[PDB]
Amino acid sequence: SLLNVPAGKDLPEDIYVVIEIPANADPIKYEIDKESGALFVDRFMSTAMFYPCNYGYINHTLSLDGDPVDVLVPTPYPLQPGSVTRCRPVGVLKMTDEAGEDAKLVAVPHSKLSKEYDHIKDVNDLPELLKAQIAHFFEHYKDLEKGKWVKVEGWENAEAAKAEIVASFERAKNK
Amino acid sequence: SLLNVPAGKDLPEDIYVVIEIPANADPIKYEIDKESGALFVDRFMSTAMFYPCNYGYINHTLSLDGDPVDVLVPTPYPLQPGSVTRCRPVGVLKMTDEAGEDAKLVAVPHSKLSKEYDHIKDVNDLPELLKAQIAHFFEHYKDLEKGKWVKVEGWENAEAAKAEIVASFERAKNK
Amino acid sequence: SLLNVPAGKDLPEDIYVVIEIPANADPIKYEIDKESGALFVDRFMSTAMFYPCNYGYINHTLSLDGDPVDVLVPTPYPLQPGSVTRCRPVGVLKMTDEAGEDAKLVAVPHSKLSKEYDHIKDVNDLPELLKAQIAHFFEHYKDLEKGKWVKVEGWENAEAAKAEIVASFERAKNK
Amino acid sequence: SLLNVPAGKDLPEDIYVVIEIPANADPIKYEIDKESGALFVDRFMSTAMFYPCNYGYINHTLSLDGDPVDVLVPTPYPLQPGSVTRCRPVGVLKMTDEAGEDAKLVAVPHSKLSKEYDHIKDVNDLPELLKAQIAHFFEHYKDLEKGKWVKVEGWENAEAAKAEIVASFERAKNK
Amino acid sequence: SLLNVPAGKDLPEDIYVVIEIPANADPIKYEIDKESGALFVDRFMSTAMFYPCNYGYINHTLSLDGDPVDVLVPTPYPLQPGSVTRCRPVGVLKMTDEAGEDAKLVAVPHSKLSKEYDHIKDVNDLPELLKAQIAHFFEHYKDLEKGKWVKVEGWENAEAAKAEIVASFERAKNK
Amino acid sequence: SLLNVPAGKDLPEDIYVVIEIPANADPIKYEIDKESGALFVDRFMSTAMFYPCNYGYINHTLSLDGDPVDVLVPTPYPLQPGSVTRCRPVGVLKMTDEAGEDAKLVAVPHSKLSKEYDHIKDVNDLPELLKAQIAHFFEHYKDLEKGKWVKVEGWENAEAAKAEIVASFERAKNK
Ligand SMILES: [Mg+2]
Ligand SMILES: [Mg+2]
Ligand SMILES: [Mg+2]
Ligand SMILES: [Mg+2]
Ligand SMILES: [Mg+2]
Ligand SMILES: [Mg+2]
Ligand SMILES: [Mg+2]
Ligand SMILES: [Mg+2]
Ligand SMILES: [Mg+2]
Ligand SMILES: [Mg+2]
Ligand SMILES: [Mg+2]
Ligand SMILES: [Mg+2]
Ligand SMILES: [Mg+2]
Repeated sequence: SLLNVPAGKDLPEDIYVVIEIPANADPIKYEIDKESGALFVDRFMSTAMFYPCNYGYINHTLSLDGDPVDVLVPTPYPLQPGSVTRCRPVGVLKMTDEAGEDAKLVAVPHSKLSKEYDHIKDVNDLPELLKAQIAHFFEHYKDLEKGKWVKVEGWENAEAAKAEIVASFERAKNK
Repeated sequence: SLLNVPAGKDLPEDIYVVIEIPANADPIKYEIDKESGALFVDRFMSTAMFYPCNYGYINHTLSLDGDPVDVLVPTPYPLQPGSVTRCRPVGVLKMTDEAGEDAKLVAVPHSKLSKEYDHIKDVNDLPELLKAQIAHFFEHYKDLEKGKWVKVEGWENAEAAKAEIVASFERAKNK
Repeated sequence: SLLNVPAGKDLPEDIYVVIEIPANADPIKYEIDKESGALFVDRFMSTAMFYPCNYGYINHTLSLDGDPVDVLVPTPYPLQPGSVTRCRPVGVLKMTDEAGEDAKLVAVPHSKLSKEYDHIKDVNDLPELLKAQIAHFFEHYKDLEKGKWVKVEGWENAEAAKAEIVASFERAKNK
Repeated sequence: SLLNVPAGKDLPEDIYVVIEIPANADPIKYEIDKESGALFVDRFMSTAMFYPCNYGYINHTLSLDGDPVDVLVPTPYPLQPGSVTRCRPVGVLKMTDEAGEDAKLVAVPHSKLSKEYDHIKDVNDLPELLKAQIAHFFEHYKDLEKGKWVKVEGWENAEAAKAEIVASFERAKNK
Repeated sequence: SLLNVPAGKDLPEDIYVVIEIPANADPIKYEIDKESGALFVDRFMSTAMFYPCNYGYINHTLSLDGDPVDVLVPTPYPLQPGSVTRCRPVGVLKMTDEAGEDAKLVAVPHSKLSKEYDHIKDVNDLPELLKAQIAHFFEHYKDLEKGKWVKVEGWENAEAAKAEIVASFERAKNK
Repeated sequence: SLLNVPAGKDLPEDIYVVIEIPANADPIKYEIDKESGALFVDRFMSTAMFYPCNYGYINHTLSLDGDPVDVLVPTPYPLQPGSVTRCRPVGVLKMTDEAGEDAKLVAVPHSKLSKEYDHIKDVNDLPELLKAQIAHFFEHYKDLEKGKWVKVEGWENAEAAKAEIVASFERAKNK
């Protein structure tokens, strides 16, 4: 099932990301249930906004906010919910919210899946417009939700992203 | 697995519905197989009709017609086949066909998912139009099938829908 | 799980196909992982081409290329990745590629799902345009992938398709 | 503009149909305004039904119901509203409603646009299932509309369809 | 042409809105060009936001900001760019930006198109959620543009929306 | 009408492209009719291929094949048939077919519509995958159409594209 997908073939450089929410989709926040491994609806978003990239997580990790590391994955076409994509991390958006530090990594499709992203090696290589749209989405998508708040802190590089992956894999194995 | 989802967190007021067919989708009737948990195509509908709401069932229940309780769930955007939604029952369409009594519950998204449906408490709070569209769909969607027949008896209120969930949950323990 | 779907209710005339790629979809090649049962992204296709029918495999078979038998299934509307369809084989497109025989079966929805395909009994009953489109898709969709190539050899009849199903079932059963 | 499209290159065998409503679309009835030539919304349908084929009309015709001849056009993929498709008539569904005799012709794409339909020469050549779904749609799509009623009378052949085209072209030119 | 559509059949209670951007669509801002009547791309939006309702204007009007009156129209399914819908005004969101006063009217489909919106007579009958989503969209959709700024002032009632339509219709006569 | 859209605000650097076929759409080839200005269906393509970018033409130009200059325009989301986009030429794919030279320009959205394409100044700035996909599409999409064929000759730079625009404008102006 989805509960037994590996964190990656070779962490933290070569990872698997379990997709929860397709890029450019309707505003429904899905999450994979840790118990059943099924796709649950978490929320129908109240702002008229959509996740800008496919969104999911790395299995067998535990971040500082209490859940698996969250990852955004840009692709040429949107992926299915519940699919597993091989990726390489290039960057991270740091932000805090009610859950604690809730970082969003960015990882692009591995060169075996496509050579389209081979030229993206670090956070400075992502399009400026994509980075701005991602930050603006996390700054505002919860603006109409009652008990919730976000502060976006800013972008860090691929080395920062990989260290969060190592740390969160270490934390799950112990914890 | 989808076979391991709970009936609900606090039945019968707070339930989980496993979605089989999205609202406003192509006329493919899917059903979750009890053996595998996999989504099986049951039928390509011959009428040019679509389910007016998302359609699914409550896991770990056994209605009078031999299957899990069937539920319609209105949402602001259509859900994925195989996803699980937390809901509150608000009424039931009673109908008979060749499985016997084949009532269709209506449940709305739980207030944790959306504020949109908080003001819907009972069957008289559903829009008249949506009730008429649901009854008309179930009256006509198997018109070009066989020896199927449907007789719609009418709407009952939330207290009756809750009785059907408890009876069918307690029923399935036993069998 | 998808892993425990049967090959068929009555091989070789009545089989189950596990769908990986919907008809007329974006050009993403999904595969079901044999260990986890999850949907993995295999490749983002570089050609501007789409599978002309839903594409999947018969579980618990082992074909001459080392993988379950591959099957195309025409339907009136596209199926979800991960779904299972009951089908009847009508024909096979023999082709070789870069490690070996890699035939593609064609199978139509079973008469219990729809009467639409009842008149298609054999490969001569498939529309000619459809067969030309399938063979053109397989001839060209890996054209931009450097180490890959495809030789299409031609269409054979349902008797040939059914022989392959039984032989491939026995190969998996006995290994 | 759309107001100056010809009825056809060679009536009644070779016609143009102006598409108003795409096949397999949401339940919105559009109509081309005779004054402005713009696409107007005529109705949001209240049943959960969808037109089974692309729907439109032949320009410069005037049927017995007071409007241009209505035509259904099956295609491999849905057409855009406001597009013009070259067709050959193969059949007609006769029905009466509040407007009078309101026949719905069926015409398939001309062989210059595709050879897919070249084998459809008359009403008996259309799939049985398509004809049944078309009749059932016109029998029921107005069931929830207040001041409206339909009686479906039945199918007639291509010669009947072409005579309605000749008659309605004659009636417009005079009237 | 779309340039020849009337402002309305009985202004200001009964109007026509020409639709430019569908509800819940990709973030392409279209506008009808006054010269040609053609649909022109005005902008690819940089935010990951979508218009929460269909968006368009009333033809043959001239508001204080130099353009036709702008109108949001909620519908049960999204409309086509360039289509024309008969509506009734129910309120107005007052806001200023760099065109000056750039109010956005809300109008619902006329009762001849749908019974769904009959019970909405004035601005307090719109769902609170939908009003909040509209205000939040207009507050944030140009966040990543330039020297644009928006200040939302608040909702006024149907009597004020009707005054703005008459003033702008009578205005455009003159100029 | 579409017929009176200008070639450009400042040829050849700043042009308007009238879109006929959206990116990533079903395989229907639309063309704008030069007499009526309507969208006509030209062909249902028999290959399982899609245009890899939006496709259209510059109005009031006359290229060496007797038709307005053809243009592909990459956008972040697909455009509506019949829409007009302001663009800047970056390159041209020279090709011959069965009556003559039939070059295809590539032009990107103008910086007033989006900053995304500002860094694409010339043909060497287009992603290599994209150029390979375009050339592969034009090499193969008429493969099943008996009297048609295509020889791709290669990519030339923006200076070559702009020469063709001006020459083709002068040809239409002077004929
Ligand atoms: Mg969207
Ligand atoms: Mg997460
Ligand atoms: Mg987190
Ligand atoms: Mg059921
Ligand atoms: Mg039941
Ligand atoms: Mg496609
Ligand atoms: Mg194989
Ligand atoms: Mg539909
Ligand atoms: Mg008509
Ligand atoms: Mg009529
Ligand atoms: Mg405006
Ligand atoms: Mg304005
Ligand atoms: Mg040309």
